[PDB]
Amino acid sequence: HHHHMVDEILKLKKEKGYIILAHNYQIPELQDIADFVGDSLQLARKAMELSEKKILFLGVDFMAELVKILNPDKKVIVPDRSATCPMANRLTPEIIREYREKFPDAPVVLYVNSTSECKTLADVICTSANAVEVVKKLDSSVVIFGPDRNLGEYVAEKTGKKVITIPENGHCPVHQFNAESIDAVRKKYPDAKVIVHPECPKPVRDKADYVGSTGQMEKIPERDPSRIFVIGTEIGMIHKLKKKFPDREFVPLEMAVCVNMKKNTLENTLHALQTESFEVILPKEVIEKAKKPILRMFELMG
Ligand SMILES: O=C(O)c1cccnc1C(=O)O
Ligand code: SF4
Ligand SMILES: [Cl-]
Repeated sequence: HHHHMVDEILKLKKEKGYIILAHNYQIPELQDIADFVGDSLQLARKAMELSEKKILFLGVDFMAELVKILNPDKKVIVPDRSATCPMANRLTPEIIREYREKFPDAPVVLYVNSTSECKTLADVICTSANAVEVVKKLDSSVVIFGPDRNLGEYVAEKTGKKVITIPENGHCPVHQFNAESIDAVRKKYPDAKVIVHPECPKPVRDKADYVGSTGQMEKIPERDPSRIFVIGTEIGMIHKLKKKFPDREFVPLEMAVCVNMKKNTLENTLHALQTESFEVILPKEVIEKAKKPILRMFELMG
């Protein structure tokens, strides 16, 4: 059944010239059939290097749209067109326009987990991995930041700059661990290092040894020799990590599952390659507009 499905997927992939890009939060079966697994930007950038012009993207809509923005002349298909980010969808163009009005000297820094429509209105895009570098390099000492309040406050702490978060209480449900969980693993594994996402609430960040994006997580065992790592993010990272460091132990801080990331399965992936749908299409003017704050991001980096 799974061999059945996987064999067919690996068959139709080669036969129809698709590259498969999976996000770190995908079920391990989909990570294993992917050509590259990574975070949002890493996958879009990799896609820019490829000679192939057909991409099957395994993640959520905004990420597939990011791939499309940076790779306009490539066919990008997703297996579940409803896979989306509810946090991102809470920030609106009306809210952006309201805050630019109130704070005209504050650049609009937009987190990558944001709608493409929102990107068109942003001054610069950022990721969890570069948000600190990006905001530090902007001239202004005050920024408008969205849609994640936690990442925004983390950026404030690290840059010393004033960070106006939008919308009200923008948060990712997957990363709302409680600090008690850290207290518990510390007693259970006294020599374990705890790594948590910057999207986590402040108490959780303050009690961890490391705060990092998924991409940063993947690099910490290259320099930290510890046997055991407690990982405070979506469960799919545990599989990525174990694969890259089979010599260490990776313990989820808690079971945390993104419902939308899990909408992608072997079955609907197979259907995607069969039908060559669903294609990610954006208006050309949306692409042209959203590219500006993304290119601005590359420039500051680098
Ligand atoms: O940019 C991403 O892919 C991303 C999206 C949501 C949460 N975390 C990450 C990460 O890389 O750590
Ligand atoms: S894991 Fe969080 S930040 Fe990523 S798509 Fe799901 S709700 Fe959004
Ligand atoms: Cl292209």
